[PDB]
Amino acid sequence: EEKGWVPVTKLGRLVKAGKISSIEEIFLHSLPVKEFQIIDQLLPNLKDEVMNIKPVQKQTRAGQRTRFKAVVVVGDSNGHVGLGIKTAKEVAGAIRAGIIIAKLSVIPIRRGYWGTNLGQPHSLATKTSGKCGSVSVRLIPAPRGSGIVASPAVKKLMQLAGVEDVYTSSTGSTRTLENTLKAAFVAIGNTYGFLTPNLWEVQALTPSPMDVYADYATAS
Amino acid sequence: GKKRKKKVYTTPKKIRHKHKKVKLAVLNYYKVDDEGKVAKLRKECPNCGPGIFLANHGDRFYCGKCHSTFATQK
Amino acid sequence: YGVVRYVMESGAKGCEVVISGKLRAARAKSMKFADGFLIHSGQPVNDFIETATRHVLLRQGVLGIKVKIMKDPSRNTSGPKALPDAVTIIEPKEEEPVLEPSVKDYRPTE
Amino acid sequence: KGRRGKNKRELIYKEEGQEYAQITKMLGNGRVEASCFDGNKRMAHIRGKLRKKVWMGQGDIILVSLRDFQDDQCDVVHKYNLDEARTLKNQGELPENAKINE
RNA sequence: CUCUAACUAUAAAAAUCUCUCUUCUC
RNA sequence: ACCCACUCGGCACCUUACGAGAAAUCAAAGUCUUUGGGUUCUGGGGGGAGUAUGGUCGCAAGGCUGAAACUUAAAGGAAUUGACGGAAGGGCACCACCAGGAGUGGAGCCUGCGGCUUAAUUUGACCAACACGGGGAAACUCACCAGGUCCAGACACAAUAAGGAUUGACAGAUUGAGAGCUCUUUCUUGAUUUUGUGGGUGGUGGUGCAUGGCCGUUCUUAGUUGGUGGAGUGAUUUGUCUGCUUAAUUGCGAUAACGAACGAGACCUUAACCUACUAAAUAGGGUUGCUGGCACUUGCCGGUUGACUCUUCUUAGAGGGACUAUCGGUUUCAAGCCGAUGGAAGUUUGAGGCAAUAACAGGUCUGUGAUGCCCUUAGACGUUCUGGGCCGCACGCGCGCUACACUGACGGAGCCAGCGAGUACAACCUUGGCCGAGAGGUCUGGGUAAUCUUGUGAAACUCCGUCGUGCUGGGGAUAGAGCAUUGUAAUUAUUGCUCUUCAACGAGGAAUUCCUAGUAAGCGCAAGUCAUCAGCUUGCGUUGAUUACGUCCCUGCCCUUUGUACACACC
RNA sequence: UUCGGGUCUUGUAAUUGGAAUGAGUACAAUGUAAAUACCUUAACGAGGAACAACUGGAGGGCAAGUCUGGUGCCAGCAGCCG
Ligand SMILES: [Mg+2]
Ligand SMILES: [Mg+2]
Ligand SMILES: [Mg+2]
Ligand SMILES: [Mg+2]
Ligand SMILES: [Mg+2]
Ligand SMILES: [Mg+2]
Ligand SMILES: [Mg+2]
Ligand SMILES: [Mg+2]
Ligand SMILES: [Mg+2]
Ligand SMILES: [Mg+2]
Ligand SMILES: [Mg+2]
Ligand SMILES: [Mg+2]
Ligand SMILES: [Mg+2]
Ligand SMILES: [Mg+2]
Ligand SMILES: [Mg+2]
Ligand SMILES: [Mg+2]
Ligand SMILES: [Mg+2]
Ligand SMILES: [Mg+2]
Ligand SMILES: [Mg+2]
Ligand SMILES: [Mg+2]
Ligand SMILES: [Mg+2]
Ligand SMILES: [Mg+2]
Ligand SMILES: [Mg+2]
Ligand SMILES: [Mg+2]
Ligand SMILES: [Mg+2]
Ligand SMILES: [Mg+2]
Ligand SMILES: [Mg+2]
Ligand SMILES: [Mg+2]
Ligand SMILES: [Mg+2]
Ligand SMILES: [Mg+2]
Ligand SMILES: [Mg+2]
Ligand SMILES: [Mg+2]
Ligand SMILES: [Mg+2]
Ligand SMILES: [Mg+2]
Ligand SMILES: [Mg+2]
Ligand SMILES: [Mg+2]
Ligand SMILES: [Mg+2]
Ligand SMILES: [Mg+2]
Ligand SMILES: [Mg+2]
Ligand SMILES: [Mg+2]
Ligand SMILES: [Mg+2]
Ligand SMILES: [Mg+2]
Ligand SMILES: [Mg+2]
Ligand SMILES: [Mg+2]
Ligand SMILES: [Mg+2]
Ligand SMILES: [Mg+2]
Ligand SMILES: [Zn+2]
Repeated sequence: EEKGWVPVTKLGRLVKAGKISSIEEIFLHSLPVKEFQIIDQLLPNLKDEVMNIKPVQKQTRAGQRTRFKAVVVVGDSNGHVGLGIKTAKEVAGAIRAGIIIAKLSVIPIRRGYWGTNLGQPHSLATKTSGKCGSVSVRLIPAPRGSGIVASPAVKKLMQLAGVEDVYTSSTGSTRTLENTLKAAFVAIGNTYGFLTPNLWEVQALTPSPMDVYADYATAS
Repeated sequence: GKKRKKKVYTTPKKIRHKHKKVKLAVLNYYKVDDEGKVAKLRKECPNCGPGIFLANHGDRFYCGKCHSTFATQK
Repeated sequence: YGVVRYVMESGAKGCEVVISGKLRAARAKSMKFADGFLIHSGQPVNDFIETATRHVLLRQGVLGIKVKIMKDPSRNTSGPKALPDAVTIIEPKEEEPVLEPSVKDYRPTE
Repeated sequence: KGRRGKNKRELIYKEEGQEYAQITKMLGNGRVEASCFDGNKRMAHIRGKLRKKVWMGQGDIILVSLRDFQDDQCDVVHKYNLDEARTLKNQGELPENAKINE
């Protein structure tokens, strides 16, 4: 691969110069991401799988315009997930664009403990929920070694998350696959979005690494 | 854009005019004079050359090497 | 796509390949695979765009392939060197205007 | 609407369980009733490949196949368009008690 | 940084419609 | 009574989502998976059906209560894009109309369909089929029909078989045949064959609803599309727009849009303008020779491969020239639109050629040795030969032709073009001199081409005469005879010419076509087809107009808004 | 320098051997009231180990065929979509 890449998007300049060791500070400081090789460079271990491609059809005066909407999911199996939804004319182009979208939308997870912790927390910290369309998805912490009790789609999403045991409870028209995946995704993104006790104390409000390295960005 | 009817024939048959497998026409052609001279039979072709025997039909001896050339009365 | 990628690699500024026939099925189909850009109308269509058509014999029948290649006008010998509407403004050389009075003298020459 | 469509034939004789019949009236739902030339009024169903491809109407000699288990009903197969019907009357395979002309 | 003015004037009748519905995988 | 700042209560409203919802939307339809304020009453797919029955109130109408058997994979909700709308808005088009012009539809002819008939009248198209398949078929073309030949069945194997696989055959019978097709006979021929099995060819056989290619149409309009970006859960949307402007999604602009691509334009061919250039016996002109006629003044008109010279005219290269130029109006003064002048040209200068995305079950296997599949492959759907038809006739329909006459017909006389094309392995264009009334033939010519046909001396038209309102000298079909010409072959008349016959026809109902300047219309000519054949067709030029220079009323088209139970989309 | 040793392994062969053994028989004994049967065990009892595994299904739902031939909106299949 010839990954030439003039830096765009100062974040990109910093990562290319190597000032960003990994995504944690990005996610810490809520940095905007618009390009994918940032995820490629920082996380060299993204696995991906095209969940489903749907023929999406529009009606025009001359026959019907057909496109393909791919719903693809990328992850590391170690606590990072992204979901790409993308339509395009050719199937392969759709899949590649969806891959890029998913890498753009990588979101972290809070792998918690079902109780009486041990090494390497397996389950989710707290019950979370996510709504997309009629799909309301419940994620519940699960005892170690109970597996991923979930529908195949969200089960695969969980597997890409790296979580080992979670309970799921869906309601609505989960037949709609993109809605289901998107709901489960927003829910798993909500895993941080829940002030747990053990996280009480005020933090130090670290300077933005993207700020203090301004002089390496904005190529002269 | 059409279906064809079978070619029904009001004609009994016409078969290949089979050539006749002649058994030893040369004994018919020649005549041996007792371990010596040998004569030929019924003519020799002057239009074609020596050795080509002619045809016996009636009131005319006929060619067939150069068929149309020689058919003369004798 | 290998063909079109090769065409782009070769430096032409636009490629198109069209395949019609029984693509894996019975009902006729015709898919187009294009990249860059191609001009369709106007005499430059003959001036630059090469075109070829071939019939391919597959077990189910015949597949029509059409190839269109839009040659780069810059490297087009024996013809116009650019598109009809390609306007090339030229950068004017700059000079410093401070030399107002500047009386000058050369030696007289025969 | 011929562009949506699939886009001098000969007669066919009845063969061991089928008969020429004359439609007496056209019944609804796609059915029909025809007199078979046996002194009987049978109930014919307009078969597929036939429904809205080639039409038929009253007073038209038409081929119908019987169903071996229930003689009281039958299904119509092949239509005859008013000129080989005269030929059918000529060849005498079916009784000529029913002449149809306008 | 001072405001609230124009306006027109038509209709008659037109009912129905036989098929054939067919994939998106790199 | 008002003004202000209030506050309590009421109908409500606007903005927004940071909450909800599936959304439309809601300040409650929020405080609901992070699921619990208190409470009543309703529903569990749609139909059956608020129907059956029993109660109950009512005079009656009927109300409340209230099923089931059974029948189905949907019904339904909201929104999206299209289509559609006898919905709205703003723009367009002589394949729409207006003003009109020319007509077609009436007549006879021709030609193509249908129908009928036939052995065959071979076939495919039903705005975008019908003078189309270049389809102007006498043999062929060939597809159909009556018939006769032949195998153009490679190759593999087996089988016969060299005491011959076999082929060919005069003459006769027989055949339309002078076909050894078949036969009588006899001959000739020699391993290329023959007959069985595969196998392969061939096919204007079928299947354009298997297909490629091809063009036609949707669609002569101006419309398409992706990349990040925003909106939506999404179908998608914005960019592609409120306005004005243009022929144009053409620009001015305004703008959750930004920059880009196709289409339009730009571009190419042609038409025009170049006393500027380059030149020219395959184009012209001047002077000047040598000659003809006349006037005689040295003037004209002519001829002339003489000499010199020239290039305006004719050619074709380089180029030049216009871009709305200049000015006056109008225009949020911008996009442009209008008017005058200059000009050759001021409609995109006129006419064109290419011409986007998507699509059609549009046509074409009958153009192809483009082609899948299927069919046939020896008395054949192969191929060939003879003859018939494709052109038949109770009828209807579409292109066109000649006419209905006086702006005419017929005689004379005048005498002007522009696109072409043209003989080779064969035979074209044909000048001229002959003859014939004519078609024509004849002998010599020139021309493989600005050279010759050719200045294609064309028609309408122009001038002078005859005819005279008469179905008449209009009209020329239908009809006999003759002379020729192409053709192996003209009968079922190829075509031309000569004479005679002279029919139908009185400006053509409802309808309907085409068209805005060198235009319509009239008028021919050249080329395709061609041996011979046009009424067709492409192109060309000539004589050359009436009437608009506008509008959505009919028929459609663009886009926007809106409504929909439509999506095979108002058939 | 192409190699090719298969150098190390895996599979695939109507090639090819010798092992091992039960289902079945069956001496017996045990087992039982008597017995069957089991649990043991003599001797028998595998080559195609014919000592033979069926039942449904291969468009989706849903794992598996765009293989062959047949029928040709018929027969039929299909819980639904078809
Ligand atoms: Mg363009
Ligand atoms: Mg069709
Ligand atoms: Mg039926
Ligand atoms: Mg009716
Ligand atoms: Mg119900
Ligand atoms: Mg009801
Ligand atoms: Mg009651
Ligand atoms: Mg609705
Ligand atoms: Mg009019
Ligand atoms: Mg006329
Ligand atoms: Mg007429
Ligand atoms: Mg016919
Ligand atoms: Mg049209
Ligand atoms: Mg002819
Ligand atoms: Mg003929
Ligand atoms: Mg013939
Ligand atoms: Mg024959
Ligand atoms: Mg052919
Ligand atoms: Mg088609
Ligand atoms: Mg986007
Ligand atoms: Mg849009
Ligand atoms: Mg253009
Ligand atoms: Mg000049
Ligand atoms: Mg001005
Ligand atoms: Mg033009
Ligand atoms: Mg177009
Ligand atoms: Mg074929
Ligand atoms: Mg043939
Ligand atoms: Mg004809
Ligand atoms: Mg008529
Ligand atoms: Mg026509
Ligand atoms: Mg006259
Ligand atoms: Mg005259
Ligand atoms: Mg001329
Ligand atoms: Mg003349
Ligand atoms: Mg007269
Ligand atoms: Mg005339
Ligand atoms: Mg023609
Ligand atoms: Mg106008
Ligand atoms: Mg019209
Ligand atoms: Mg529908
Ligand atoms: Mg209707
Ligand atoms: Mg067994
Ligand atoms: Mg089965
Ligand atoms: Mg089985
Ligand atoms: Mg499967
Ligand atoms: Zn001889």
